[PDB]
Amino acid sequence: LTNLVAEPFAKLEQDFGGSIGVYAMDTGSGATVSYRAEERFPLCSSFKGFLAAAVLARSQQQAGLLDTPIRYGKNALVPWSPISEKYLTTGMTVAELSAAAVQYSDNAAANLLLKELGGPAGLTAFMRSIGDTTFRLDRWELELNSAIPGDARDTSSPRAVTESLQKLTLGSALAAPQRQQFVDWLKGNTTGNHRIRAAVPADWAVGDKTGTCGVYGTANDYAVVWPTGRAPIVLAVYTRAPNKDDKHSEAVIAAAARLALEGLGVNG
Ligand SMILES: *C(=O)N1C[C@H](NOS(=O)(=O)O)CC[C@H]1C(=O)NC1CCNCC1
Repeated sequence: LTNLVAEPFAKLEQDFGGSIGVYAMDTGSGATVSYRAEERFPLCSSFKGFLAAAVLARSQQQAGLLDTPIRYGKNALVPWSPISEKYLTTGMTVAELSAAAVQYSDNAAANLLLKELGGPAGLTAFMRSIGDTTFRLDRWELELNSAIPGDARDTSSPRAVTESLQKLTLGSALAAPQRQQFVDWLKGNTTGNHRIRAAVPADWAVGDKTGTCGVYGTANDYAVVWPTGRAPIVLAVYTRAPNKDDKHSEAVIAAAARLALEGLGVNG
C-alpha cells in the first residue's frame, strides 16, 4: 500500500535545489506516500511538539505539573522567545510554556521544558518509550539548529516523525485527556499557515508543528489532518540543501504536502 500512485517529488526537490523527505499515512486504510522517508533531517524547532507531548505524559504521573509556575531570568531568554519575553517579570505555568513552545515556537520555553525532562536525553528517552528508535535530540536551543550535512545530531526521519505523531495524537501513547490537549495545542499553532496548512482545505481540521533551522535550506512541518468524512491523515515534510547559505522554502513544503495528499487519493 506504499506509493500506489507515483508523484513528482524528484522534480520538486531538484527545483528547490536540495532534498525533500515525505511520509504520509492514511490512518483508515494504512496506505502511505513515501519519498526519502527513512533519511535523517534536522528537527529544528519541530522537536517542540514532541517535547510538549513528553510533558503531557509526565503530567499523567504528576497532576500538579501543568499548573506549576516557572520563573526565569533574563539569561533564559534566547532569540525568538515571543511569548516568554512578555512574562519575564511574572513567570508562566508549565502548560503555558508548552503552548508557547508549540504554537509560537518559543525557544526559551522549549529550553525551560527540556530542563524539566532532564534535557535532550530525557526527551529522547520519552521517544524511545513510545517505540521511536530513530529520533534523537542531542543539544539545546540554539545549538540544535546547526543542520550540518551528514550530522545525525538533533535529527529524525519523516517516517519516524509521522509514526510517533500518529501514536501521540490518534493512538494510545497518551491518555485520552492528554491526547486531546496535545491535539488542541497543535491545532492552535500560529507558525504553519504557509506550509502543510496551505495544502489543506479550510473546512478540514489540522494541527501542526513547524521548524526552520535558518541554514542549509533546512525547514519542515508535520501535521495531523482530519478530512471530513474519512479517517485522519498524518504526514511529515522535511527539507535540507547542500550549502549553508541555501534558503528554505515554505512553498516547497506546501507543494510536497499537496503531492502527498494527491498520492493518497485524498480529494483536497
Ligand atoms: C525553530 O525552528 N525556530 C524557532 C522560531 N520559529 O520556529 S518555526 O518553526 O516557526 O520556524 C524561529 C526559527 C527557529 C530558530 O530557532 N531559529 C534560530 C535563529 C538564529 N540562529 C539559530 C536558529
